[PDB]
Amino acid sequence: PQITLWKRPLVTIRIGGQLKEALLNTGADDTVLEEMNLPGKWKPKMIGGIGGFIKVRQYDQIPVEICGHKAIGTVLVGPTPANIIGRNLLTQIGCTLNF
Amino acid sequence: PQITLWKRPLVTIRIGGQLKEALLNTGADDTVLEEMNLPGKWKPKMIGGIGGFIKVRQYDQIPVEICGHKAIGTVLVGPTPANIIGRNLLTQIGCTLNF
Amino acid sequence: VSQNYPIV
Repeated sequence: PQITLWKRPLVTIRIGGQLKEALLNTGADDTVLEEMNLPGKWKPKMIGGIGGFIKVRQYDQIPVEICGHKAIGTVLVGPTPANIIGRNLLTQIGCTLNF
Repeated sequence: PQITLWKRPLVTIRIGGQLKEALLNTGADDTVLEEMNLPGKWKPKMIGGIGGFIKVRQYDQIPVEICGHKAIGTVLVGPTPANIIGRNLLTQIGCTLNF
Repeated sequence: VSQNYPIV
């Protein structure tokens, strides 16, 4: 599909058995999701951007489906003000920027 | 052009007569650049990021050439971790996400 | 209000 940028590029994703709304974010390599109680082991991590840094939990090899496109990789869970899909998963679904 | 996302989407832009490097950010509503001088009046504004909120200077109707494409719009200047090109200008050069 | 998500 082709998503314009008039509004935030929000899409539906499937993760940990849940369906959520997430923003395609070319400005981040990592994928960060709002607090959710995912099972499995994880490792502490700190991520930063505008406003500073926040603490998150890093989960690896997590299956994530984006608009019917399957992907699997690292997902960070923490107090982010929005579900963010980063380049790590965007490349997996063959997403590009075009102009 | 078509840009893949294995690497950061960095591009060269021209603003205020000076060349700079910026990141094409679909996850940003606005265009935010690191501290710099820009001609004209500006207004105080606050924006949000992954780590919280920051104060910036808002300059309106500013010409910006991105990868050879012309845009004229709002540009924010403040303590951003990197120069980013947001949706307000991405839409102006006809940028879209595709997969 | 404006939201911007670049991550370093």
